[PDB]
Amino acid sequence: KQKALAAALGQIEKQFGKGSIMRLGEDRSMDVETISTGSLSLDIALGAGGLPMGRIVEIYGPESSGKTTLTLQVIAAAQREGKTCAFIDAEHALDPIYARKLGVDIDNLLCSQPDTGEQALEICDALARSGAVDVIVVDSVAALTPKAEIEGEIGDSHMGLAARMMSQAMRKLAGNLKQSNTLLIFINQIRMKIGVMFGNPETTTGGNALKFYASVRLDIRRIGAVKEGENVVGSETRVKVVKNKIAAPFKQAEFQILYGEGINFYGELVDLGVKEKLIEKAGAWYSYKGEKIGQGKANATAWLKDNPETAKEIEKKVRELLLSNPN
Ligand SMILES: [Mg+2]
Repeated sequence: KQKALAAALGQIEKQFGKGSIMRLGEDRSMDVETISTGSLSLDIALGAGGLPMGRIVEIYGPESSGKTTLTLQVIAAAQREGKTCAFIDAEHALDPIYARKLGVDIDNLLCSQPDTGEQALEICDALARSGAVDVIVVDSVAALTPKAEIEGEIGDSHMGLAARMMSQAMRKLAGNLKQSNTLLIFINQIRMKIGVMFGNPETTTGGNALKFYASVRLDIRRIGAVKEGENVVGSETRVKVVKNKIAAPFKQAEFQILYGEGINFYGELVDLGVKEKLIEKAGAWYSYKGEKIGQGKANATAWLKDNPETAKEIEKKVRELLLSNPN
């Protein structure tokens, strides 16, 4: 029933919204402004090219999973486009040196270290309503301690309280964020071993409000080392888009996060370029449009870095080629 399907689906989307259902292989994505994640493969996995403005995103992972790099890259990206970013901190772990290396303009990064998780939430909401901040990164859900636990009343349970606190703010936050067309990223981790666990064993802190309100949920984890010699220079990273309401979910990205430098964007370009046959890897040389760009992924990368113009041309056809847009 191909036609009946379409009507059915259309019917369903009419009733529940666009993308309330879709074929995972479909080249559909919401027409949302987006900010790059810094990863080309992730921007692609996201389908729409980046994280969606006005939506709530959740990026969870272990410590040193790369979630920090990602969020920093996002801010960095956002700021490059002239967007105002706010960092709602409860983690107190911001590394401005590293952030600067990733291109975050720390000086202009709005920052806040709230007195309670509720206050943090209310500040996010406030910012949301203002429509003056474009990106809000909340670090992190697990660190957002409910005022009551802070006061020792901790009782009710921690899980209970946190979930309640999150559930109380989500709906409004989501709505205001949408109006101001403000992106709010919640950094989370998989909840503490009680439970046992259980359930899901991979359940993150905070309850279900975020789980269900998020337009995008990224499962990021370090899957290995990047070694230039016997010396480790970075983490081999895997980001799974476990939830995607702006394009089909479940696609994943793999890329390297190099210590001090950040995501290895050009490494990706090379790989995606090769995969999409834009880049030739045969013979003794990698080439683009028939010209030599380098010997081995390593040089190819470097080259792309020293030829941003060509690198941009490739990123562009890769996006045309891989982003989930109607074509
Ligand atoms: Mg060749």
